[PDB]
Amino acid sequence: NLSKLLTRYSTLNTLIKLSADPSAINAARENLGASAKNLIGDTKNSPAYQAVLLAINAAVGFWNVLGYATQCGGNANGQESTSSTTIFNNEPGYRSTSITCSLNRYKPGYYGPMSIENFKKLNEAYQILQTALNKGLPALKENNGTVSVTYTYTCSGEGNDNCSKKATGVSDQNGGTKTKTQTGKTVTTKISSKVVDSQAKGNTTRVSYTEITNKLDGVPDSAQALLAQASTLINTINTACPYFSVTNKSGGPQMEPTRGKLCGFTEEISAIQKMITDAQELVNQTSVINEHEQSTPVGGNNGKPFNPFTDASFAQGMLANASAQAKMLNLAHQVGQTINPDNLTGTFKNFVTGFLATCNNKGSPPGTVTTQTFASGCAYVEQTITNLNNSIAHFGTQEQQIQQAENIADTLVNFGS
Amino acid sequence: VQLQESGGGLVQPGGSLRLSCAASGSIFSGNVMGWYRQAPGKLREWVAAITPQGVPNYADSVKGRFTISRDNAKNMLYLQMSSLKPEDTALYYCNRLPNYRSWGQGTQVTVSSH
Ligand SMILES: CC(=O)N[C@H]1[C@@H](O[C@H]2[C@@H](O)[C@@H](CO)O[C@@H](O[C@H]3[C@H](O)[C@@H](CO)O[C@@H](O[C@H]4[C@@H](O)[C@@H](CO)O[C@@H](O[C@H]5[C@H](O)[C@@H](O)[C@@H](O)O[C@@H]5CO)[C@@H]4O)[C@@H]3NC(C)=O)[C@@H]2O[C@@H]2O[C@@H](C)[C@@H](O)[C@@H](O)[C@@H]2O)O[C@H](CO)[C@H](O)[C@@H]1O
Repeated sequence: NLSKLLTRYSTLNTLIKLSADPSAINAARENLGASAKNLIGDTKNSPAYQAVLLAINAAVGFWNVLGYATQCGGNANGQESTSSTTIFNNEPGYRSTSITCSLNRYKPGYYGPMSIENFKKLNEAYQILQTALNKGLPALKENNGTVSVTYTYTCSGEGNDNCSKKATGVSDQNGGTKTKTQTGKTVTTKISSKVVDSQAKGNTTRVSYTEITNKLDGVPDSAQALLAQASTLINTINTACPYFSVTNKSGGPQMEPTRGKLCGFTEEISAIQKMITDAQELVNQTSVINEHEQSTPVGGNNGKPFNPFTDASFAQGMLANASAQAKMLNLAHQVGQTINPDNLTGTFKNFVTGFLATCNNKGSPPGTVTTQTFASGCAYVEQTITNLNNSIAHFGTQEQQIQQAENIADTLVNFGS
Repeated sequence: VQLQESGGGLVQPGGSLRLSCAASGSIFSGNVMGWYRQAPGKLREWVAAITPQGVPNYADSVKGRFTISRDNAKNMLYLQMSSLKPEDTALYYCNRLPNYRSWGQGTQVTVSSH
């Protein structure tokens, strides 16, 4: 019996009254449009935006902490080298804005040096992420923005083939250029090569080298695209699993352990992978939201009272939209809880509080590599956790409105079925 | 698992009440927390919230009269209510934001003249 229900659950009686009233249904649909703008059209006040940003900064931060400690070297085919130094610019090396790959004789691989092939793949993702963070990420609904990215590396030493025609695609080592394209979007890449002799003036390093410049135009800076870059960054590290050893700075924070393999940070890498996975799922709700616009008013037909049993074909879409928004909100929350130091324990808590949520740069803007970036995240991790919480706090009303819109629609789908 | 509000009662307009919520560590620790209320004939309405670092914010209907606070050592959430009006009559509830799917029992606040 139903009077008996609506006695103990009077909240349910109100819900049914609201579901029979086009004017309350339309109000709930307006609210869904406004909370959608907040989630996918805004930046500072979008929980969704803040969690995407957090997932990306945690990946970048992880490399800013450990990159300088990581062995790399060898030649182009993942082969060991006899005497190859390959240096990657705008990377957070030890007291330096470059990372030097100069480990010879050892075969590249697991618990050894990172091959130059993996490092190139890693470095490209890093430079793209850093350029995008620096310019500022766009709102989740902006899917056709692009950024330009430029980066350089150098090869020296007898036998070093990491800047060759085969590694690069460029015909003449001195002055040559090659253009290739790639992928929904066309990304154009221009690669250029130059040779600097050992004696040339303005060559302080005492040796001959080849320089490769890569210029990428039309790089997508959408959230989905950047998360894919962050995933590439962290997965390359985890799969290559190179040896590292840290300079334990004889003063404050202490790295645990000091020698080892990079994938030995299992809790940290898992957490970051899980953040990225959750932010990807979160950003996928965007198209669910766009596909089920809630802006048309609903309300009977033929000047005849609204009938919740027959006239509610729109309910399916309203439910899917409301559910997609709630899911965004919850995933955004899950992202923050994966990395928030308040709920973390031991080794993993030290890593985040002592290194990842720290910056040693003399705030400097996002995406800036200095000679003191190494061993600190320098990716605004603490500020982002804080802004995620601030934005969740300012989403109180909207979350209730979304749950109400979902309940209304769910009632109409039940009645229609 | 656990949200448990207390402190409600019948008061006079102009009056004060202090509500409490004892929350489990799971729910409370490192989470935004807040207060909600459900008045006769209406659905649940958000009322106030506070970040882990203690930044409060309020719905317009209670701003300047209610104060939300948190005690991080004891997993406690509080809502000090002043200048109460009949319109504040409701079941008050606390939860994290975003909400844990199971609500506590709430604590009744009634504001009414004698
Ligand atoms: C086009 C091609 O196929 N390239 C592949 C090739 O690359 C090497 C070859 O082209 C050989 C051909 O002989 O040359 C290497 O490059 C040469 C330069 O062309 C040449 C002129 O700039 O300089 C060589 O460097 C020398 C030179 O500067 C001398 C002065 O005469 O000094 C040497 O350093 C001295 C220093 O001057 C002294 O003060 C003191 O300190 O002693 C030191 C050393 O004793 C300086 O080494 C240069 N050779 C080298 C080894 O650098 C090509 O090498 C590549 O390009 C150079 C510029 C670097 O990037 C290397 O790392 C590259 O490997 O073969 C490769 C495989 O071996 C690749 O497949 C290339 O694609």
